[PDB]
Amino acid sequence: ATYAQTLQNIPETNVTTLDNGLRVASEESSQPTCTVGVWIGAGSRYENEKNNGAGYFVEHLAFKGTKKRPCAAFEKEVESMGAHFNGYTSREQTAFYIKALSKDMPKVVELLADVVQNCALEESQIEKERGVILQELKEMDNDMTNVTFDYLHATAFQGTALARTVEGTTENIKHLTRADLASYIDTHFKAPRMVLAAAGGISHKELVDAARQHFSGVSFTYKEDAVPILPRCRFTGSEIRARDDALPVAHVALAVEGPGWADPDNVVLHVANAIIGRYDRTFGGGKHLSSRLAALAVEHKLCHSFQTFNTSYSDTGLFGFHFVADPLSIDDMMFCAQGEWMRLCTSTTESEVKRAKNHLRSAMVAQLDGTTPVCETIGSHLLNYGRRISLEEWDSRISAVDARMVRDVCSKYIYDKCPALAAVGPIEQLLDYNRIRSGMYWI
Amino acid sequence: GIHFGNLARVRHIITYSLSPFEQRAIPNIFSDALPNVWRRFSSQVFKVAPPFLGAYLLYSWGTQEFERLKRKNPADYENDQ
Repeated sequence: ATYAQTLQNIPETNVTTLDNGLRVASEESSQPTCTVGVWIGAGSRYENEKNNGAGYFVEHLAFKGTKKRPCAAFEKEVESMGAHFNGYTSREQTAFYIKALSKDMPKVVELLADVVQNCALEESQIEKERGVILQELKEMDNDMTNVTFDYLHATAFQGTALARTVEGTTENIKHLTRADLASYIDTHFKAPRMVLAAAGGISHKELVDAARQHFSGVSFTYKEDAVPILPRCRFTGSEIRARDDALPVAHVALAVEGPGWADPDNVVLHVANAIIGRYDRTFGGGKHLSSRLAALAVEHKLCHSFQTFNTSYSDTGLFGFHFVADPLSIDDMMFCAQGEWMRLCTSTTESEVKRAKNHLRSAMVAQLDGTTPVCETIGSHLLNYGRRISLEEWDSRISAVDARMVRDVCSKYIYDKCPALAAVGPIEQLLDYNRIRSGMYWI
Repeated sequence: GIHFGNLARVRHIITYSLSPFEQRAIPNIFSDALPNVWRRFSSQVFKVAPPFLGAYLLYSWGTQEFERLKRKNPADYENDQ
């Protein structure tokens, strides 16, 4: 029963829209258990300077209870049905979802609706979470990788909204008002911008009837039905070096502006990132690993790890790589890294893309390893790509990619481009933007 | 051999820079450049100029004086026959 076929067999993802704008979608499996959630098209990018951190503060309350069912009432009801509720909030995408028995499919939707709509926002709890978020910041600040990507955005998108952290400023957390969290919810958590997605043993029809029932938003004026278009974020070849010779290792991330969800090149970009891949000191492969960079990394003890990435966004994106190294091998590593990038633009081989494509498909499949991940793909696809994109399609697109294509596309986005750099730790060895800028050409 | 990496121990210093292509090679030529050229000139002219101005004079004097001593003194032949 060849791969090809198993692909065209996976049940189609159904989507139906309500009069309020809400879009309900789902992929039905025989699974006795399931996952359902609302993927809102909101994040820190929608926040401005005065409320940076709202969507995150709000994330901390969508679970402390609603108007109808207060704290214990909510938790008790949810804990007692063996369900798992949890979510997240990115720069331009927020999500809240539950993992429950396909049986409870309809009661969950009710619960979801009650959260996005009737958050209690108990002004008593607010002051508590305020101290919690402040505490999580102290912690997240010790996560070099995070510090490094935030900074990456901080300078690559300096001057724009995309250059803000999701968690927000220490001041905003200390001062946001119930009212602020209030309007945040009112302004963003809106039907035409939300997506009720589900995966598992669930009837799409049953799913949508339940949606109609509690997700009964009303829309009178045109304004309400409209989805705002965010102001464009300006990428800037720049660098931010936060140095502290006291930290054990050093983090380095370099990137170029990426196209954005909609753009087909992304496929090619992924196939490329698939060649250089990623590495880490516990990869059994060793000196024989296929990725030259990885291989080089191993042969020269160049880094405790490295990883490529193609972080997409609506209108923009970040295509780069990140590596952790010892103070004294930062240069050799950076050198080799740009080396492979230049190689991508100038000499990618068919054999490489062949391996890359296979590896990619495999990752593509792992993206749908369970109701939750599958669900996450739906919520995001609709939200980002507008519709759903089947593995059969992705797989198609991927197959079209070839060396020539990789080189052209990579040259297009990499060659002779002013990159964005972020470095943290004992970064004295790696140095000079110029020296790095010249690494952008010839290979 | 390799010096970059040993040099010194530094902590808590962030720096921000932009690609040469995002900025101007010679910017604020008036609002900033020249104003400082003047600033600098101003602050050093009273340290430099003096000794030179001085030597300058010493030149003129010594030159003129040497030359003066060339000319003849009429009083040397006013008794002559």
